[PDB]
Amino acid sequence: GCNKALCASDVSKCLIQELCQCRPCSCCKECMLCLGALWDECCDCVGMCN
Amino acid sequence: GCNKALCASDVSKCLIQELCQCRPGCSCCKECMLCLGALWDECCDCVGMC
Amino acid sequence: KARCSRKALHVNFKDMGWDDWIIAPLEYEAFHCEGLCEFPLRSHLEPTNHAVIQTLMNSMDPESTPPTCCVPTRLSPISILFIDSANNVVYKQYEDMVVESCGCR
Amino acid sequence: ARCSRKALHVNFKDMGWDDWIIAPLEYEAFHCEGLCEFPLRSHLEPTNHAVIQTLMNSMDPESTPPTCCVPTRLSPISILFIDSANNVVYKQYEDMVVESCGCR
Ligand SMILES: [Ca+2]
Ligand SMILES: [Ca+2]
Ligand SMILES: [Ca+2]
Repeated sequence: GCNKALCASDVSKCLIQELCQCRPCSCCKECMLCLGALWDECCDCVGMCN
Repeated sequence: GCNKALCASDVSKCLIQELCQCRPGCSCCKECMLCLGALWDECCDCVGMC
Repeated sequence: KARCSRKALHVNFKDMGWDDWIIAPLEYEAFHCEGLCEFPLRSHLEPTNHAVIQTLMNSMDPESTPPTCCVPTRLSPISILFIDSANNVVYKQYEDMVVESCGCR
Repeated sequence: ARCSRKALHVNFKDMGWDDWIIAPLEYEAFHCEGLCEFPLRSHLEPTNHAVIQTLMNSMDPESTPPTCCVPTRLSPISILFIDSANNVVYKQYEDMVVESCGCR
């Protein structure tokens, strides 16, 4: 699932940077770099879980 | 001054036709009155042309 | 309450009182946008950076900041045969008549 | 009361972005809020679709919902931040400040 309280700040950080906006894939890896440790807990927020 | 129930149909008719969209600061002030016709008196206030 | 999505909207011209100047078509599907615009805003639709930030603030304190709104982001035209104000018969293509995609703004 | 632009102060620390945004620490983004009922003022630049929906909403609000007050024009602002690769970047972000509102 997508924890809104835990992922809201950092997920939005990657969106305004024009990342995590592709669909599965090209940007699937630059997106994971931006989320960092929160990749496991926030992949579902952008559907990049593979 | 603008009867919404009486002017809704005819006013919208002239808007989608791209009429009554100029400002009196005038060009379309006359083409707008032609589209409203008899409802000009009862609907001029709806477009600020009086 | 589903999220922002495109929903049906049947437009009947006679019901609107436009049957006295629109010859054809007398009705068409225009669709409309309605739904919740809360985090996460789906990223594949490319929402504006402002909508992204506003949604974040709305998620931080919805009591203080309102959310973005579900509106049409891409509209297509339709052709209409009508009688203009000068009693001339015109076949024109009207722009921004049908909704093709929705998005939060 | 109707669709209009109102103030909206964006403070990055309040959002938890103080750990990667260096400057500015805050800026005014504004927001759009208000009613979208007939007559839609023509300066809002409403789409022909919005015009029709507003009319139908005025005839029978039970069956057709009204249009919504959203930004129609936006301007950018420059930001100095640290990307995910620890690089320092001074970039101009688009669609950051609201300049005009309109019903759509
Ligand atoms: Ca982890
Ligand atoms: Ca009529
Ligand atoms: Ca943080």
